[PDB]
Amino acid sequence: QISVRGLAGVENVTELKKNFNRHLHFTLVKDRNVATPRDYYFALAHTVRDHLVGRWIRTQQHYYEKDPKRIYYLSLEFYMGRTLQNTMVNLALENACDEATYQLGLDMEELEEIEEDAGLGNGGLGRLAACFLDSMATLGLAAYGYGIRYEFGIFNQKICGGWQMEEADDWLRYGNPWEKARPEFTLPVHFYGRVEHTSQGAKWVDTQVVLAMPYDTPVPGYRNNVVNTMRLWSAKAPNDGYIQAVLDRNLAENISRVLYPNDNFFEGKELRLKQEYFVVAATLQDIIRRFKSSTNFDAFPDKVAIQLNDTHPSLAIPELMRVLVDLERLDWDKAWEVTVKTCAYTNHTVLPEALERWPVHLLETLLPRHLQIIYEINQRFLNRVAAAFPGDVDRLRRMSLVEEGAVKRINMAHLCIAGSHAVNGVARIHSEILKKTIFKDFYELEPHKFQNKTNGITPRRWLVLCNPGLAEIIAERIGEEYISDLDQLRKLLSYVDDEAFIRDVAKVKQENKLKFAAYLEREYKVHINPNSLFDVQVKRIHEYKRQLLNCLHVITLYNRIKKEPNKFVVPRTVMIGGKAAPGYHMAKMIIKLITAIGDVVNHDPVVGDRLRVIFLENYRVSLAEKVIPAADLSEQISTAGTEASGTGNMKFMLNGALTIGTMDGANVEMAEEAGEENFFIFGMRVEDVDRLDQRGYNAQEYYDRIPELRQIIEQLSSGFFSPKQPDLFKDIVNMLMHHDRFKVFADYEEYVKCQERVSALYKNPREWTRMVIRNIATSGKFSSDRTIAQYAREIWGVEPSRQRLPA
Amino acid sequence: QISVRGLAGVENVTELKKNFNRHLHFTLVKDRNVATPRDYYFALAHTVRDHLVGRWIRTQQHYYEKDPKRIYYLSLEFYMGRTLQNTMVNLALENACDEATYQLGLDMEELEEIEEDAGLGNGGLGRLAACFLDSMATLGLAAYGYGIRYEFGIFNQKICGGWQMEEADDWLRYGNPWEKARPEFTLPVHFYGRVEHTSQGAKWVDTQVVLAMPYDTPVPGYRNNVVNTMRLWSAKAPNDGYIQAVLDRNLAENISRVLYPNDNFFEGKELRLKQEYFVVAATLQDIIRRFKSSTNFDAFPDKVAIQLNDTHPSLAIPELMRVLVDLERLDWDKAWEVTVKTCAYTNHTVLPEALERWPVHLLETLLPRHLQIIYEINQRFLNRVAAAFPGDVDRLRRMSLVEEGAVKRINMAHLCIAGSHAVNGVARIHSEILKKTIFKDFYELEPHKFQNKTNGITPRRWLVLCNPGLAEIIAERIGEEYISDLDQLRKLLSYVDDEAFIRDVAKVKQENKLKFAAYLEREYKVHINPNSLFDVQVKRIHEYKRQLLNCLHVITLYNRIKKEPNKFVVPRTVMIGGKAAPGYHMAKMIIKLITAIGDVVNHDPVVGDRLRVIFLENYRVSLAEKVIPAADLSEQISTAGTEASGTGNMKFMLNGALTIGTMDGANVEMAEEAGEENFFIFGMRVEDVDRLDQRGYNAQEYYDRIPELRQIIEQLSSGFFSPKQPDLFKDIVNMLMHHDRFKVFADYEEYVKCQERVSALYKNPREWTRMVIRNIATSGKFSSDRTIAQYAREIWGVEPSRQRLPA
Ligand SMILES: O=c1[nH]c(=O)n([C@@H]2O[C@H](CO)[C@@H](O)[C@H](O)[C@H]2O)cc1F
Ligand SMILES: O=c1[nH]c(=O)n([C@@H]2O[C@H](CO)[C@@H](O)[C@H](O)[C@H]2O)cc1F
Repeated sequence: QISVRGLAGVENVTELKKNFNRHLHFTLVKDRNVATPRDYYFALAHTVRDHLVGRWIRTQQHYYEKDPKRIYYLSLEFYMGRTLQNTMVNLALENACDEATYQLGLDMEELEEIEEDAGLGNGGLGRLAACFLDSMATLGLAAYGYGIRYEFGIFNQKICGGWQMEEADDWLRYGNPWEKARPEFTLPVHFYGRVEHTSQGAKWVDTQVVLAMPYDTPVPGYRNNVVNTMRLWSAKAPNDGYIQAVLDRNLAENISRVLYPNDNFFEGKELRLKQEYFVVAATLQDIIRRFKSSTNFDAFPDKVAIQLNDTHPSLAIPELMRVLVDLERLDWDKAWEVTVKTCAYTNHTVLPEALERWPVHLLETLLPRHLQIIYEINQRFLNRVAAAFPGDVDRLRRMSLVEEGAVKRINMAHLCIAGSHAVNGVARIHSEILKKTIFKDFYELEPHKFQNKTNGITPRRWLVLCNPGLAEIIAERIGEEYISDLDQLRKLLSYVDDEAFIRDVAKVKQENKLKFAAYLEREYKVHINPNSLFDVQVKRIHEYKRQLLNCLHVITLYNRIKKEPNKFVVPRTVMIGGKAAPGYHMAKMIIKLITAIGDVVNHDPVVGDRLRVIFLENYRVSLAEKVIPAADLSEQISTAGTEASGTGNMKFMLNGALTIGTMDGANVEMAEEAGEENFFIFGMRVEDVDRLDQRGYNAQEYYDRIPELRQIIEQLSSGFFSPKQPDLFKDIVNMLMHHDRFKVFADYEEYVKCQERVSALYKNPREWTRMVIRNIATSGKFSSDRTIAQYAREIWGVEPSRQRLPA
Repeated sequence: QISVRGLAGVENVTELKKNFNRHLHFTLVKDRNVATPRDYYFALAHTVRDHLVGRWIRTQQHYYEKDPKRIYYLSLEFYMGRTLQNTMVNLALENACDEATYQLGLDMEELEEIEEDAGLGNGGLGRLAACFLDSMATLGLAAYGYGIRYEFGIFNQKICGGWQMEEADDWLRYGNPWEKARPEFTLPVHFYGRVEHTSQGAKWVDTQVVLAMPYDTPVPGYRNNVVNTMRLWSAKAPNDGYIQAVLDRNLAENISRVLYPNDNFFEGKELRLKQEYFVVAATLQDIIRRFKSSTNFDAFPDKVAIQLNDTHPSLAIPELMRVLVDLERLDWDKAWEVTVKTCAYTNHTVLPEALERWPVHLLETLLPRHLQIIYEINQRFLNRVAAAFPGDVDRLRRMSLVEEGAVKRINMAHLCIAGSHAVNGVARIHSEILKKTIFKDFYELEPHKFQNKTNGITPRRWLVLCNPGLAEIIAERIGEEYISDLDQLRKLLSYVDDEAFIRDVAKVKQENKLKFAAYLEREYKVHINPNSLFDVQVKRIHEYKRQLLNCLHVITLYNRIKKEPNKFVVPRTVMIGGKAAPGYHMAKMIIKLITAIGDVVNHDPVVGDRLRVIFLENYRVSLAEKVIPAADLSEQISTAGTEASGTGNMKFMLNGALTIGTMDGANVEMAEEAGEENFFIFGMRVEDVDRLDQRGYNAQEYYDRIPELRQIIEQLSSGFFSPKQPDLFKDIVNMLMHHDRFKVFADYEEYVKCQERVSALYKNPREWTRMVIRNIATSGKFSSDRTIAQYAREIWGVEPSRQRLPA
């Protein structure tokens, strides 16, 4: 049907069909008369998977022969989403499978909706890991994703009377056709025990053994016949009341049972620390094993790169020391040189509550050898500080990996900087903040370690896959090469005055909005006007992200309609979606406020279809693939300095939404690429927030001087949005008034005014669309292909390659 | 190579080979250079499984069309063993696969050794279920095995310093290629709650829900293209600290985690009762569902047969009442008629400690509605007794399903008799004992319910599969038809004086003994003379089975050698094997005694290679397939009246071992078939045991009057077999002397003397072999094909059929 979805060869369609029937019969053990759509999805999934394995086997053997440097991406999160369409896209099978299934009398699109998301992550950090693997494979890097195969991913979100309800995400109920269990590569991981000192060194003894069993998932590059591997570890009990002893095996296997659902919040639970060690211990053994199959650890760093996705796998550092010193008997200094040269650290946040700070009493019990190694790392590190800044005792307490207090803690960030040759932030403003604020001391000591690597998203999933209409019209004008070289979108800049392109861009947007409006009605009985502006904020619910600021605007528009009902307003559908961490009380209250606003606004007859507020339930990767292409306005309104980068922002820029946002994270670079005129910037810059903090933030001041704001607060307090529970929202008002760490009132005025400028441009479809084109055309920098090329050249020391392997 | 293993067609071998390579590549994702033997086994297993599915699908559809009466075999145990060779045998693929793998440069036999046993049973009762499914399929019955898919089967037995050690049997570590998960047929099972009474009837409410997910395993008939189904249920938590709530899902799923390892011993644990209800509830829903796809329950019994394998699924009876009365709203009497006409009960033991007697307080909490139904069943039943035997109040307490006492108990056997149209024992002597002793009352009330169905074993696994040499030489003389009509072995009786047959029978036995001797050395470093008589006792360790009697004989031979070293004795290798239930202290002591005897006897230089005592570790189905064909002497020495049938006994008769045994269980019928002259019978009959009990059993009497016995006891007490722990065996001696329920001393004299008659016949190879031939020739009755034909015609009301379905 459409050009970018590849060829439907006569030979190929016939082959796809007969293999589909072979799998329905032999793999699923069904005939055409009893098969349900789920059987059909599985038969297709098994058919497409057959096209991978040849390439998978060839790619792994090719690395064995050429022995290139290997990249190891360690992450507790891999937010993968669905695999089927992504695989078809990267293999050029999409039209072929469309044809093949059509001739069998099936709809491939309704088959794709049966696949469960692999929701093995929380949000941005997890999804960055997924975009990264795709880009690494597309760039021919000999790269491995390593993580935990969680039995339960992020919870499924239900809304009940406006409140979030959590359900276990049982994503493996029906099997996962994409993975291959490799029980033959199972490895022991140790916990507890004690340290013995002998003549020939320290010995870690009397340990509890948990087995790590690997599952391999293929990761295909874009049309280059490279298939890399994501290896995920599962916890298994070793084989040594009888009944009770058998039942208690589930204690050891609980390690890989469930993903922790905090995003941007640290929780010091033991099961979490076990998870962190488990992935690090099993992975390092695998890494070392692979290195020995090609005595001499001097070359280790020329053969191995280990990237740490936040501090979650920070134990990689003392684990590598442990193996090198205790088991391989290298001296301390030589082992330490290998370690630093091997490891690199990526920071994703500056929020203090998000940083991992592990109680010494936990590490002592669980990992007594690792604590000793850490104390020694600390002593030697602090001796370098003392030597470089003599007499500066304050520096020494600030820089210590050990934080003193009523409970002693290890600062895992400090550990990562000390044991890594490179530390990077994820956007230029965020990397600057690291050097000026929380890592200033470390930067002054080792300025060469600090780098920027601005985040990116994959144009395969985030354009070609979710938005075939837009990719198609682009390909008509400029060709197909941009899919793996997103800088070429800049050519689109010569079509900004082209009348036919303007209509085509606007046509695709209208189509996406129609389709999504129909999805809202069918799957959720929700009833929206597709001619309204689609105002969307989707991301995890967190105070720093300021869904509340969005809420206040929404209430302002409603109060403006009620004051002057017969006046023209540009109609909006305001959509807010995201999950709250189960124990984050405020976050849960925010969700309830949003639905409470919808209860009132959506059933007011005076409003009409001019204002709708929808809470988008169970936001996840596969929902983002649907709502992003449908969006007109992208909301990125975090208090300046708090959002390290953002990646949703890039997804929307790429898909023809305009951005309203603060000068925060990657927003700064997007606006710089598109031109500030083509972006709706508002609010405090980082410098302004700083000024407000020195002086003191008094929210009362904004309440006294802004009648429209006062009215909103009065409505919240008086029970206007909760008639049965008049005092339901007193926590929010109290917080907004007395301890708002994120200064929601300070940006309110400039936000509302900036929002009027958006409504104004939207009244002029032609000028709206030309601004869209200028965004899309300059979104090229935000390809994860660019990001990974920079990691490769500036951190890992490997050259990317766009060359095809043969089939 | 050999005729009974089928054709190796040129077309077939070429096809098997290319499918093997397809699975190695696409299913296992390996190339010929990295594959291990386990990969090779899996590729073969996936290839052979492809030949089943066509037939599997056709068989299930054929039943849908013809709508025959369905047989439902309910069992908590299915002792399956390995599936690969059995599948090849039943499909005639064995030579073809042998050729195909050979040409690929593989040894099929070493590939077969990689398959784990499905050890989903304890011993005899579990294995009878497995033989039954094979026979049902071979006889074209529309039959379903229903049970629990245990995550851990019977424990793996390790011997450490002579003591049993238990290891979790993790049989699914590497996957099970034979099963097909059917998550689409998942069903809710209820526990706890309470009973509400309304106007329209009783309602069971506030229940905990556990989900039952089915796994289908194919069961192929012998060369008839029938493939039936064994459906096994797995426990799953429903989807509704967050972390802790997710972790606690393992509480509900524990139901199907582990098989209880007691054989012939009841343990009243709650997890066991949950297991029993779970299989019964999920199965009955499936049964009822299937019946509705073809309102009117009058025809239910013409469409459904439910067989209860012991009392383990006795809850089938009140569950069926519950559904029929509470959910389908039929009146009590009509529902009860349907129930009785549907259900039938098989008893497997008369040992009082083995009978299930469930505390009312457990049933009350766990299954409060079922208890009410049981009380009502009891009341109405006792009214029929009272009416038939007026004034007999004693009968009424004896017959009650409710046993009075300090703790009230439900007698599950009494329930099964009341709710069943047929009750059967498993050998003629056992069925007679039921009518005269423990079920006398019930027999007097309803004499027509009581039947015999003498057990059998499948000649496919138990001859063709494990003993291809013997099957081959039989097929040479009499053809192949006997494999599915074992009565034809009677033709062999005209070869008893044939010189060539005599040499061939003896040749096969020598070959089996050589092979097994080499297995003992390779896998266990054990060092035996293959020219010695192979004296084997293999079965679970239980006092009633009298491994101890065997022990005393062994010690007697040793003391006879030491007394007169230079005298000729027929050399023996005495092999004893079996598992002990983990909490059965005595049973564990017996294992230690056996190895203690081996420690002394095996390293005495005066003994030479004249007497060896070996403990066969980890006895299980796949070990029985090896040792049975190698046996000369089969030991079946249970105290008369205690072994209901036995089935090992039949395995040995079939494979050319002679039997030494008591007139117990099926021993009586075997000796009757072969002629008493061709059997080594000894010891008390049932009548003699009875006489001894009336008088009182005083073991002291045998100790005073038999010097050889006194010497053994003195040796046991003085520490002759335990020099470091002189008093190690005082529990055994104490038991033997003061409270031996099984009268080991009473049979000792006649046992020893009968054992001398065996040594005598063994000195004359020609006459030994002719007696073997007379056993093999009359072992036909003991085919499970005969057994099932009798169940079908006399209990289920269906006609067996030997006719082939088409391929
Ligand atoms: O716990 C975290 N979870 C999370 O998703 N991140 C995000 O990581 C993303 C990837 O770098 C950033 O774009 C984003 O600004 C940042 O909040 C940062 C964390 F620290
Ligand atoms: O718990 C039991 N386990 C067991 O294996 N059985 C056996 O069941 C076999 C099958 O009927 C009989 O041959 C045998 O005599 C009998 O002991 C009987 C029981 F009651």
